[PDB]
Amino acid sequence: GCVEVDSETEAVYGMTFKILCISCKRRSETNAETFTEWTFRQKGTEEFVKILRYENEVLQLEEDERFEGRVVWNGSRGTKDLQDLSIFITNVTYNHSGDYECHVYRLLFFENYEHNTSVVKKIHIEVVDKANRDMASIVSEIMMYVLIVVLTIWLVAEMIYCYKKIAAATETA
Amino acid sequence: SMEVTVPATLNVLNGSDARLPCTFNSCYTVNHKQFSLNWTYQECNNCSEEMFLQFRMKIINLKLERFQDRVEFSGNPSKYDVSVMLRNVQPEDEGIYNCYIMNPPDRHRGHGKIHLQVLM
Amino acid sequence: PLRRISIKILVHSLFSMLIMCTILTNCIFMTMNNPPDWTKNVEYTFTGIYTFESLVKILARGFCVGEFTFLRDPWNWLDFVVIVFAYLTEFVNLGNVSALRTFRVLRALKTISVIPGLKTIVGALIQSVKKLSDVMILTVFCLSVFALIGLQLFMGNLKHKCFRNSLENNETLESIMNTLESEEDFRKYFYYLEGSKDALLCGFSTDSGQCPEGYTCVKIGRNPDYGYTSFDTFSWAFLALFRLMTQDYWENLYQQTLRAAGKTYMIFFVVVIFLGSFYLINLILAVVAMAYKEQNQANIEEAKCSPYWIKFKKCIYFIVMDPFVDLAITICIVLNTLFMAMEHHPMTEEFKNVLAIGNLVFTGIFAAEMVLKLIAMDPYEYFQVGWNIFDSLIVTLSLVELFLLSVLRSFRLLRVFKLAKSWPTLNMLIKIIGNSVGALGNLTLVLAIIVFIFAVVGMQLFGKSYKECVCKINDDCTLPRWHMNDFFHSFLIVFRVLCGEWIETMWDCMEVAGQAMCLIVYMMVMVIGNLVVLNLFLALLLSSFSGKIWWNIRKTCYKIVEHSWFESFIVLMILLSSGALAFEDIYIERKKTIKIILEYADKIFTYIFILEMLLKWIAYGYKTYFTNAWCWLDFLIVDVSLVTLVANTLGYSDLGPIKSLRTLRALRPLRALSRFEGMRVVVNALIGAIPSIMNVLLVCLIFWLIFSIMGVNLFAGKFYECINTTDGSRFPASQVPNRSECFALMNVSQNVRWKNLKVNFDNVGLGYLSLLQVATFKGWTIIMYAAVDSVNVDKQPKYEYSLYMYIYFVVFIIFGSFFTLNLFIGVIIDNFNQQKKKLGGQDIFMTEEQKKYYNAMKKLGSKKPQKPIPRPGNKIQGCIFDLVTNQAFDISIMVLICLNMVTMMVEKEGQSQHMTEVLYWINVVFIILFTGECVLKLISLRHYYFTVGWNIFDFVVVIISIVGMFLADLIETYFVSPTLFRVIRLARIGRILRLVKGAKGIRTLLFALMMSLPALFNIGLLLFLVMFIYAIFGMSNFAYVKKEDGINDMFNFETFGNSMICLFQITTSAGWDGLLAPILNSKPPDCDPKKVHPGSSVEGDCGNPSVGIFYFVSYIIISFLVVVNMYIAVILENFSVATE
Ligand SMILES: *[C@@H]1O[C@H](CO)[C@@H](O[C@@H]2O[C@H](CO)[C@@H](O)[C@H](O)[C@H]2NC(C)=O)[C@H](O)[C@H]1NC(C)=O
Ligand SMILES: *[C@@H]1O[C@H](CO)[C@@H](O[C@@H]2O[C@H](CO)[C@@H](O)[C@H](O)[C@H]2NC(C)=O)[C@H](O)[C@H]1NC(C)=O
Ligand SMILES: NC1=N[C@H](O)[C@H]2[C@H]3O[C@]4(O)O[C@@H]([C@@H](O)[C@@]2(N1)[C@@H]4O)[C@]3(O)CO
Ligand SMILES: *[C@@H]1O[C@H](CO)[C@@H](O)[C@H](O)[C@H]1NC(C)=O
Ligand SMILES: *[C@@H]1O[C@H](CO)[C@@H](O)[C@H](O)[C@H]1NC(C)=O
Ligand SMILES: *[C@@H]1O[C@H](CO)[C@@H](O)[C@H](O)[C@H]1NC(C)=O
Ligand SMILES: *[C@@H]1O[C@H](CO)[C@@H](O)[C@H](O)[C@H]1NC(C)=O
Ligand SMILES: *[C@@H]1O[C@H](CO)[C@@H](O)[C@H](O)[C@H]1NC(C)=O
Ligand SMILES: *[C@@H]1O[C@H](CO)[C@@H](O)[C@H](O)[C@H]1NC(C)=O
Ligand SMILES: *[C@@H]1O[C@H](CO)[C@@H](O)[C@H](O)[C@H]1NC(C)=O
Repeated sequence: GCVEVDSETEAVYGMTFKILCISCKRRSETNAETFTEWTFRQKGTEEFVKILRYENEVLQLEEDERFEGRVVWNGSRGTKDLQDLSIFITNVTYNHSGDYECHVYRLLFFENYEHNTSVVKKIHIEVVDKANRDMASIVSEIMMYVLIVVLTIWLVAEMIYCYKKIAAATETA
Repeated sequence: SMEVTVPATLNVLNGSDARLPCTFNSCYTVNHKQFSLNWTYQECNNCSEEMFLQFRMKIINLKLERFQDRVEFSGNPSKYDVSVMLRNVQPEDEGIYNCYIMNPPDRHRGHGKIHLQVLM
Repeated sequence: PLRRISIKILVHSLFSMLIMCTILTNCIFMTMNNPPDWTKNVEYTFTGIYTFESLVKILARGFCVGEFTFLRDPWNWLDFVVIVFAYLTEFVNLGNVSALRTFRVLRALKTISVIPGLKTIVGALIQSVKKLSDVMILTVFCLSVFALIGLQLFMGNLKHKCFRNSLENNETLESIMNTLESEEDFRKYFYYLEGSKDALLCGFSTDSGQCPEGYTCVKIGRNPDYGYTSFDTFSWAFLALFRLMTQDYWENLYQQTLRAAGKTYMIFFVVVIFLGSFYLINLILAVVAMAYKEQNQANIEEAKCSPYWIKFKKCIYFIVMDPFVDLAITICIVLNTLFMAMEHHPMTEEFKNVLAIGNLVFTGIFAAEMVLKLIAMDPYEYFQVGWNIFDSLIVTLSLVELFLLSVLRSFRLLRVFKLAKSWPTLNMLIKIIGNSVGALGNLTLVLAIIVFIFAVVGMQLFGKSYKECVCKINDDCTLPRWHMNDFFHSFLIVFRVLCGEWIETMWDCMEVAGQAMCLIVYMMVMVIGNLVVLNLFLALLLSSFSGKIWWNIRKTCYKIVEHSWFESFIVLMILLSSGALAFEDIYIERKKTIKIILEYADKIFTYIFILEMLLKWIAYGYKTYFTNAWCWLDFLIVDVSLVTLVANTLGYSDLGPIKSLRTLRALRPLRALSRFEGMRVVVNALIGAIPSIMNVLLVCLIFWLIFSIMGVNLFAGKFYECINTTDGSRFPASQVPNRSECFALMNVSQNVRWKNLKVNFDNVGLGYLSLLQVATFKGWTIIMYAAVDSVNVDKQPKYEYSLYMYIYFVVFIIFGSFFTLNLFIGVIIDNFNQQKKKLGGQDIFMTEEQKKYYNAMKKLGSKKPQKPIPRPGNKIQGCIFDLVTNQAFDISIMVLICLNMVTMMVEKEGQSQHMTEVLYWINVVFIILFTGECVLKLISLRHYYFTVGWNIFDFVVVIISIVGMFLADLIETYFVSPTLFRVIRLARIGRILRLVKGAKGIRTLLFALMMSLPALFNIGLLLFLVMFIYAIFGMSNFAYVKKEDGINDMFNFETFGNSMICLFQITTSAGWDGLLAPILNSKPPDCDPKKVHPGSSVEGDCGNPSVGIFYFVSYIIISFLVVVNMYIAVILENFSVATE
């Protein structure tokens, strides 16, 4: 079912990027209605400006030019109880850099209880000219070869010590 | 018939307090909206019944003129108890006292009958 | 003179028969349940005959001498009482009329005396109980200790319920509680999980939980199950544990405690089920079986024109060609059966017609043959043969419906039996069945008599209550499916209890009939009823049973593989390689970093294994390498991994089956089997027995096939019903009687669905599946409700229209489960016996090193006397010492411990502060007295005291008790951990364990378990690995399935911790049907084929019906095979210890 996964923090310039905000209900069985707001403040700036609101089935995106015309919704479709809210940007640009705050509003229907809740997820993204391999990924690759070389080296060294001893035994009898 | 335990005859001295004790027993657990208890008095066997106390959500004491303010509820119905108390009994209190208990979901209605006699 | 006549009357052939005939007739009457008024006179007649029989016995025997001859025999006392109650009943009687009838029930008992040999059989069963006494104390002690541990650890836990956070009117939790008692009322306030009886259980810890947002967790109110399921009091805890020991609905208790307590407590259940249930039950079987052998064997040892018509006769008898014709017929019959096997809920007319024609040819072939046999052998000669008598009825029945009831046909399936003579096993199944009504007929008859008495007794006692209360166990105020109102129904409940299903029914008997009565009756049926069943099973089973530089290089590699570091290094890789498997789950996406290292890590592993394999080839060569079973296993695994790597590495590839090949990766833990000596040994034992196991499976399939075929004819296509989708409630049938009618409703109504069961009798394969659930007793009841309810193929099911169909299930259980299991158990244990004989009479479950250790433990058995010790020179030593060696001192201490144990029992949830302080102080005195005893033994004994093993345990317990005490105190002043505090107080249960030293009987039983620990460990290791491979297969395959029944948050396949929890439950085979239910549904509207699954790439939650069925079924069978091993290992050790 639903799992919460943090969004990627590095985006390549001039390429599409997907921002992930996933919020999971404590109990899957319960049914509630959700809506979301995403507000972004450009890097080196203070405060926040709401960029988009998604309620019901239609998505409403703020009119400002920085985010105008290059955003798409990757959230849950037709559920009306979204769970997963994600925003996809086409033609990523330098202007799209900074702190992104996404707030979720959920109406939970219980037997005689109606509950309204708010959860906030914050994602910070910095654009970059060329994508770079993560430290864990690069280090792991380098680390893997060293291990392979040592074992191979260990086996060869092992055979060499073993071979001389075996050969010597043959000579005596 | 419903299991209702009362003394068939209750003999009480004039001026003493008379507890009219009846036991009602049925399966399930009593419900306040559900449990209803009614008490009636008759001066004689064939005489018209006069309701003097009811349980409907709570105790309702009808304050019949014939009893003044001498009737009191004296039982915890949740215990299957629906007894009443007649304080400072007078000779005119002699007669027949009926307890009727209808308890949902039990369809059956219990009935206890006490013949109260007043000594001298 | 009169005495002679009476005496003459007393011993007569007819009189015993006359007394007996009347008694059997009376039994039919008891079954009335509201007999007509006219029957009363009949009642009078029965009373008179009893008195008349009694008078002759009393008149002749007594000689007016005080009836010395008459009352001397024990059996007559029962007889004397029955007549009297009737006289007494007429005479002023006690108030309880319902109670009054039960006494008359004993008349039925009188039957034991009247039948020949029943008196002998019952006495033997009772003789059996005397042996069982010691195990009983241990069960009580064992159940008692666990009850104490359970109570301390889980008291008040079942109380948790989600409670709403915001309340109108300033109400408080306490204020709300007194005000509401209504069921609807309880619901608004607390969560309540969608139509369930009680509020959802919540938890404080991160592992357990959880309550929906807007609801908070607080503990208040009654425990679930009417308050019956709780750990609050010692008595209640004892009932909960007893249920766990017999494993009745244990799956539910485990699920409930785990949810409230948190998953970490799963450990408590593993130890209790593993030691408390598997072990305790086994002990009972060994003792009953062991006891039966002595008595059975001990008793056995003491004993030791006209001529022309005849001309035709030469031809036929010459034409029978017994070499070809009889042999030809069996082959022909098997073929007909296969023809019968072809059926479905929906069949086109053309297919149906072929069945009609195929049946006729078969009808024609057998019929020609039947006439032929009699002419050749004539009627007297022909009819005499037993099989022939059997066949003519078969021919006769076929002919009768040749052109003329549905029920009549269903019998055609039986013919298939003739195959038994040729087959060796078929012979075994038939032989076992014969004993039940043959030599063991008297014993089997007792079981029938006992079941009858209980059904009637239950009916008399609780029959009236069920009808009046109803509402105390239903909403429609109508009778539940299982009830005690009628004899057939009362009988069904008793039958269910014979299978281990008592708790579900018992809660209900209690709601209507009260706790004291319901508990006593059910407990007796279970103990007494089961003992008879156990005796029959065991009795039946036992009786039935009896340059050339290349050469140097090749030598060197051999050196490397043989070397210990390498063997050791390889094993580490296997454990490490297997472990990486656990990390992949639905949550792998979070923690992206671990995912990257794991992906890279596998490549290093693939290279190491491929490298290792090459060394194997050079060292062993191809011929040696491929003639080994293990190597082939190793080679196959590296290859699958290798193909994925090249395909992944080669690139391009990654479509369809290539992905499927990857799932086989779960198979990796398998290499590990060769490496561990303990694990490998268990496998040797299994391979040895697969051929033997194989013959039986075929017999069962043949036996089951008849039942499955029979089942298909009766219920195929009749399980469909129109149900309201919102609450899944079948419509009345007053409206929507047939499928055609149901569809019209859908057109004008949104949520009505016409739907099948999912496990049913639509086809022979499905019938095979439905039958398996019924045999196991898991998930069976859902099916039976369907079978009885059913009316016709396209018609809506009426409620209990069939009613008697239950007979079909009852017969299958007796034959399908009781007999085959008897056969399954008999062959497997025997095969194990042969294996032991072959390997020089040594146990087959232990590694050589384990064997040396096992012998050392054997030494502990010896009682050679240890040195007495010397009374010190000093008087104080003499005085202090003189008291300790006294017999009274041990008894006084022993009594003291029992007194201590009773104190622990008094603790209960909600005890007042005053009670808590006294218990604390009372314990301190014991803490002081016990510490005091230890010091005293030490002053007198000195170094000698440390010599005894028991003294050391006693000394250690005191240190733990005092230390546990300080720690509890220390925690209070500086910390506030409730969970931590409960665990610390657990230290005291240690003193209770000292009770064991005093009882020699229990000590021997406990010691035996210790002996089998080495064998049990190996099986446990093997079992763990199999569970592990399955968990991995499950995580990839079943995560994402829709959550329905048995699958919900927790107890789901989403992660490795979760998968392990489920697999453990299913090991006992419990609730296996429940897990399988979500996997089965495929396609709308059962499930949505493409689902978003936020946070992940995969689409759909549809179970694979084919893959799912193989997985659950295979696991059930495999676990069962290993468990047979636990039963075998325990029995062997038990015989040896008792034997000494
Ligand atoms: C199927 O069952 C549902 C669930 O009870 C029925 O729905 C109820 O219908 C009545 C009257 O239409 C409403 O007053 C209730 O509120 C409904 N329950 C809820 C909670 O929705 C429904 O009537 C049934 N379907 C049909 C066709 O009878
Ligand atoms: C299936 O059930 C329907 C419903 O009763 C039967 O069809 C008719 O039902 C209507 C009510 O709409 C009655 O007026 C008719 O009398 C019913 N049929 C007849 C011939 O009386 C139908 O017969 C049932 N059997 C089927 C359709 O196989
Ligand atoms: N001792 C039991 N083991 C089964 O796992 C249980 C499941 O199956 C069954 O048929 O009905 C329910 C319960 O009563 C069972 N009882 C019955 O067997 C069940 O929870 C869902 O069906
Ligand atoms: C993401 O947005 C694109 C619009 O370009 C849409 O086609 C796609 O379906 C979205 N992703 C998901 C998972 O819905
Ligand atoms: C990205 O945006 C630029 C405008 O700066 C536009 O010219 C270009 O076409 C966009 N990229 C694609 C692939 O359309
Ligand atoms: C990009 O950002 C700069 C400053 O943040 C702004 O002046 C410019 O107008 C933006 N580009 C577009 C196309 O609006
Ligand atoms: C709760 O629902 C109301 C609708 O009455 C809405 O106005 C409000 O914004 C919701 N709360 C939150 C935190 O979104
Ligand atoms: C008063 O007693 C009568 C008995 O005649 C009973 O039917 C009625 O329900 C009682 N009244 C109430 C309010 O219960
Ligand atoms: C809620 O508070 C008011 C004060 O205005 C008080 O009068 C009332 O009794 C409170 N409600 C309850 C249920 O006590
Ligand atoms: C529903 O009724 C309509 C009549 O307008 C009919 O044409 C249609 O076939 C019906 N639906 C089904 C599934 O039979």
